[PDB]
Amino acid sequence: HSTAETTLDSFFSRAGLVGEIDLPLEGTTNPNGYANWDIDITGYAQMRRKVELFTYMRFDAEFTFVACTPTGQVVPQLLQYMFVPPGAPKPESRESLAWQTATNPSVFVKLTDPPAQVSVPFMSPASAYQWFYDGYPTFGEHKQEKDLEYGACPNNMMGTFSVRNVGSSKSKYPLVVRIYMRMKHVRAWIPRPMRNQNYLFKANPNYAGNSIKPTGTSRTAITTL
Amino acid sequence: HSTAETTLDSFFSRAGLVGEIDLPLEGTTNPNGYANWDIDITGYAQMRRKVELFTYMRFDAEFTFVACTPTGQVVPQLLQYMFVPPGAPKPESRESLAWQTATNPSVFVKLTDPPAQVSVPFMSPASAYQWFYDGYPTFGEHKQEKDLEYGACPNNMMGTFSVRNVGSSKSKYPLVVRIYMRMKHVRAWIPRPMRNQNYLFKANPNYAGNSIKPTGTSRTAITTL
Amino acid sequence: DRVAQLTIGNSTITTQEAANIIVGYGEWPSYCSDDDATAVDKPTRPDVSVNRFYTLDTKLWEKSSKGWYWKFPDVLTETGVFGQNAQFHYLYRSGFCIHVQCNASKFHQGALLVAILPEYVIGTVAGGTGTEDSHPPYKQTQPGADGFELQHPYVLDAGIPISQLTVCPHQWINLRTNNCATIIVPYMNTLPFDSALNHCNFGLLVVPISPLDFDQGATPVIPITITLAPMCSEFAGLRQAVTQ
Amino acid sequence: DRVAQLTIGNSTITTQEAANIIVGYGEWPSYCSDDDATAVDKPTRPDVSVNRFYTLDTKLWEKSSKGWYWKFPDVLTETGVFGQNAQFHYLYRSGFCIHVQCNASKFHQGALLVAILPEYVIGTVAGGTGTEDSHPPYKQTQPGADGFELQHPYVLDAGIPISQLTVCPHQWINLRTNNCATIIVPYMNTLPFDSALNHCNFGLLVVPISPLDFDQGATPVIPITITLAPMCSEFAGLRQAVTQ
Amino acid sequence: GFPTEPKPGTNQFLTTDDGVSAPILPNFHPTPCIHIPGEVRNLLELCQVETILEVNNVPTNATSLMERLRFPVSAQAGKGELCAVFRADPGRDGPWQSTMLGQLCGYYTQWSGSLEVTFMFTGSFMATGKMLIAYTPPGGPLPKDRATAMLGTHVIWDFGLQSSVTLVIPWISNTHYRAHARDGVFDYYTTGLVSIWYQTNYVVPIGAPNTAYIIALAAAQKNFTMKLCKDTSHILQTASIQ
Amino acid sequence: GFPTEPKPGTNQFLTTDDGVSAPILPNFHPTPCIHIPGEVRNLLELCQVETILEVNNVPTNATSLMERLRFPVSAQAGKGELCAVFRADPGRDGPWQSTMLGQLCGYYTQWSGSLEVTFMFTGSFMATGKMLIAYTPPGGPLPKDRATAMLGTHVIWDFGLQSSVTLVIPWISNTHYRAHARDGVFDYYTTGLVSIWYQTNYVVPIGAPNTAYIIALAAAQKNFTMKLCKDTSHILQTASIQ
Amino acid sequence: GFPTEPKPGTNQFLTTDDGVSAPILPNFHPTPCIHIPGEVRNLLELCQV
Repeated sequence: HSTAETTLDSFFSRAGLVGEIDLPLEGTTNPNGYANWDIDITGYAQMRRKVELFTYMRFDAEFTFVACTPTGQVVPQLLQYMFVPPGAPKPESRESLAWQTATNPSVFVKLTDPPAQVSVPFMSPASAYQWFYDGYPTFGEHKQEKDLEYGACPNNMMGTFSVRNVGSSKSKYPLVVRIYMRMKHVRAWIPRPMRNQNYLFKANPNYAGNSIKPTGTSRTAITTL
Repeated sequence: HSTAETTLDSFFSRAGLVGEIDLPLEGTTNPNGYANWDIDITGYAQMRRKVELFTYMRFDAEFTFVACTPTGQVVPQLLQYMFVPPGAPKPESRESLAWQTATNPSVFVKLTDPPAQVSVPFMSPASAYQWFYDGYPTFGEHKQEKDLEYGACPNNMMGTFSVRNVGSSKSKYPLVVRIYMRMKHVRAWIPRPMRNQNYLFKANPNYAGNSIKPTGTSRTAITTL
Repeated sequence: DRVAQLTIGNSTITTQEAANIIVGYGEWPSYCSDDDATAVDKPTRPDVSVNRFYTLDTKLWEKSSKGWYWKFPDVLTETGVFGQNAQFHYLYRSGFCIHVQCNASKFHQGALLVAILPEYVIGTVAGGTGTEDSHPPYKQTQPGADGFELQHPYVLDAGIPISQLTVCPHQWINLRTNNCATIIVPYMNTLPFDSALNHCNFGLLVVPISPLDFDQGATPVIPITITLAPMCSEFAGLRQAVTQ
Repeated sequence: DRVAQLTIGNSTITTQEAANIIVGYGEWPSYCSDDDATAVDKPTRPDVSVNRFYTLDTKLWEKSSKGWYWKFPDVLTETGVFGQNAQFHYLYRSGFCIHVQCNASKFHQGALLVAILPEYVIGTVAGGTGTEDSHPPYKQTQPGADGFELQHPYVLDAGIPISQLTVCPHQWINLRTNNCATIIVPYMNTLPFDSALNHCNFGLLVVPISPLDFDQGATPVIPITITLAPMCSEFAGLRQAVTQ
Repeated sequence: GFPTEPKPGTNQFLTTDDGVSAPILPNFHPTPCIHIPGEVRNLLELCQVETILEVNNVPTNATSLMERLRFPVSAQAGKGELCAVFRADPGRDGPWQSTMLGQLCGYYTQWSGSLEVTFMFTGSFMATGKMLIAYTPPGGPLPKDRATAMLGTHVIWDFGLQSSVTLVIPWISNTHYRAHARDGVFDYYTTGLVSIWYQTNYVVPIGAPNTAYIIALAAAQKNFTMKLCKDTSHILQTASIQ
Repeated sequence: GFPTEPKPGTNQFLTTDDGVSAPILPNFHPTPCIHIPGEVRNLLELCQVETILEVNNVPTNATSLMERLRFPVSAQAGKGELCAVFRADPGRDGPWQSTMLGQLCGYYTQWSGSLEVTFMFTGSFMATGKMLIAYTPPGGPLPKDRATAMLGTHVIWDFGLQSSVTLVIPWISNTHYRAHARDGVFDYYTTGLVSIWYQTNYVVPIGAPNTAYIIALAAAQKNFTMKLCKDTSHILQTASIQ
Repeated sequence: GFPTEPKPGTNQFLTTDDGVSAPILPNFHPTPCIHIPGEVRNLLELCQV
């Protein structure tokens, strides 16, 4: 019996949803034809629980962007995706000058074309990404107001992902962009207990203290099935 | 730690905006369905500042033409791009005879096709392009009226880039063509101080004498951060 | 094999009821390679003055105790010459030899799980309901030498099962078998050096899985003492002493 | 190493407080290859009559001086046999040995930055506001042997920082150390030959970075003299003498 | 151009397809990989590490959760009384859910191999006793008494200096692999039942506690294997994670 | 034709993608490349060339810009007075912005390596003096006095025939690379502080100036490296360039 | 099919592009080339007359 399907690559090299961006016509969520998604794969439970089985992880990845309207309808619209590394100017509008991408990598696709796919390397200044960082990013007094920074490691903050309608006028259709990630060439260190409770937030392991459920199923008596 | 990302090719081999052509329906800017862009990568600050770090530069390039309407909308329109080397007849209208391209290189694309891309060699009669030419192109008296020619080197004037609606009637849509340039096989000589002030014009290093700002940030005292 | 002696620096530990020695992840502490390093300044390797056994506070094992934990670079930052170097230098690096000791009698019973959990991040009960994004105070994330007591050991105060804590370098102190646990930990971090003040490489957990018990008349005070020694300590980036 | 002698042609320069010699871009002047050339006519290589030291005007260093500059092929076009050849021939080519000299006393102080800036294009203040596209007059772009004074040395009258001017072949004259600067420049241009009248291959900049100072009583007149010698001069394309 | 002919499957996005994708950063070079302790190469490395088995999965009270980690043993009446019972099924709802093995199983449809359960006695040094841990292969109903349980695979455990004993649940299956067993039809893949009985009795002197606890730790053997990845039965999330 | 299947990324225009493009001029041959002096092969060649460091970045006046290029030193009271201070951070707003190194850094997200600052005394030949240039690694607050500054990396400079002295700011970091340091969280990547103090005093005879200036020149060492290209923080343009 | 990705310049007709084109007459063989006087190989041959 082969042990090949339990290698790290077999386990993690499967694309899963990690991001979802909305570009509606009318609303309070990115209604100006552009959006800035903070790159963080910690927003969805399935993908998150798997990677959080290990403390550190080094890997290249393959990102696929599936775009369409909220009904799943494919529309003849041209979009522009741009990777904005930390420090680069984040677009403030659909006609922002930042869309010139003289140096940032950008992808131009129509929703009628098959989902855009691209390869990304391991771009952390650390030797691996940390799903858990037990510490603070800066020195000084750590008062109540700044406890927001506990567990925040900049070595995991890879930047922003920006999207827009390639134009100067409002789009004729409402859009949605789902982001999938497939890990390749994976190295992993230090396994940990698997998530036990429901996830509540992105930057931390908070759990609902009043709804602490058992790891699994329960029964009436220990002497009866 | 590798020193590969600081080679000239790594630094310059990144496409950036160097030209922008408008083909509106009604207006005073190329309203007859055609345009003649004078090939000069000195019209945009980002790309210009980088190359002006060196005095001389020899390189091949890859030009990409991204076309669409002013709203970013992709329209079913057929365009014709033509490279008109200096000396060749520049088109005077959409139906000009020059569009026969019996010898000039031309590209026919629809806005629905992916952006046209093409390779260009080093076509200067000099051994390299000069971002700076401290002299005049012709002999004779150099009076006030002709100071317009100071710093103008013909070895950098590669010709014109012409665009048109492949037709004999007005187009049904307003168009815009953005030109991107990626340098390849780069050689560079004699580094210079990097642009300090805002750019004002193309053919020269003029700066606003009343708004001469410091190279960088300032502070209150030299003994305090 | 039941008896052992650990000598390092000018300190020696003895034991006659040990249960072998665990070497975390099968690796002995070592100094930083010339190719794994970045800081260009020559580090200080004080040796014998810092690589020795330091005995921290003692805890009392009660029939109702939940368990305690200690963050490691931390527990020593205000003790001996190790602490001074950790305060004067920006960068620190080192492994540890942890020796938890607790003895009773042939009539007492109970079992302690002694484990090492790298990057032991503490979570909060989130106001009970789970709607309040509260965070653990400095006094709890870095308790110092006095350690800190677990409020919800079942989830290690971090939403993870203690039943799986054995995937980490650990050892048990079963009173009917041994009276101490010895674990040797190498330097573990994603960086060759790091701050001994802002970062805690791992946490030491001592938790009663099988409650302490005995009949009235047998001595009721059963202490648990923690002794630990740095190994292959290196410091760099000298400046003035910083407490935090 | 502090003493030196430069002999070329029928001229000799002496110095007892030098600071070595700089060879621009690590290359000595040389003649044009048979594969780098295009002009088919046989060139003239007058040698000793043109490759010698010519001493141009002297400038006075004041406690308030801003700095001066000289365009090079130019400074010599109306002097000696070099000038005659530069006027009679269309094409010219050559390197230069520039020796800037300025002495004071052990009680004077100050520092001059002597640098070579290839293709030194001059800009204007654009009418102050920056809305007027004005251009530098012939008298300023090609000042001749009298050189020209900088109005805004900080930006080298060309919108570029002088603080970075050291990426060019340069040398300093620090009165407490040396009393002269020697720089040897090879022929630099994108063409094998060019006009000595229309084009100026480079510019010589002499700028006070540390102001001259001394106590009243010490001689107040501190001159800065420029001496320069062409090297490997070649001319071609003979015709009548042209001044400009 | 070169004559081609796209087939079905064109443009589809298969989650598990392992293909090539355009790189976003040309000539980018990742941070060197330092040496880090505890590197994992295969998940089976984790399935062999023993983790606490919640045999006493009865208490659900808020304050009594820590006691599911161990079960009691005490002085009896000497008639081979039953102590505890549990299914040997790894990927089934029950005691094994608290183990790392049980958790990793949740990610695979099928498994194969022997399992092992180590029982550690945490009584006092003066406490003595002998237990009979029995494993009843499939088909055998929960043994009513010790005389029935002892007819299957078992081990008589004697408390002493060596605090623990290991019950090996040998791989005794009809099929090469077992899918996760559930109630109903999939009970076809049941592994069997484990039951602890008093071989003799828990004996103790005056002055020593009359009740002690046992902690069960479970893991897999070297011949254990898993195949066909799937998602765990549970998703730890109710509403969007903020 | 040959069965193909386009993947995501199709038709996208990635600015940094290094691919092939159709040539516009068939059989075209470029002008031969003559030999030209001063050819650059790598930008690190420029990071090692010293350029004037504006330590005295105080004057903003129109007529006083040239004096940011040098700072004063003069006869004191002999109590180890402070002369000047500045952050050693290369890609941070401040003195280093006037240097070529600081400018090239602006084009890269991260850097690594030792830096060096050479101080040239431009006083008179008769002027004497000893200074103490100190470098305070991270965490160390701006030293209040010389007795505190001397506890870090430093060099006592003696004025003499050799006009200059070099303070080497050794690479003392926790991380292999440093991203540009800014106020706030990214102050994590600060390099430290440099401060010049009077070791003894600026002494001079009668007839010689009581005030002289020092010019600081800065560059990188041979172990300096940069990675991850980005655009400089500033764009020298306000409106369209005509 | 084999994964491809068309780049800019697709469909354009460059007058001077030297590529391959489908032949209209399969197995067609041209009339043999007799020997003819005054054959030119390079235009520079004419610039010298």
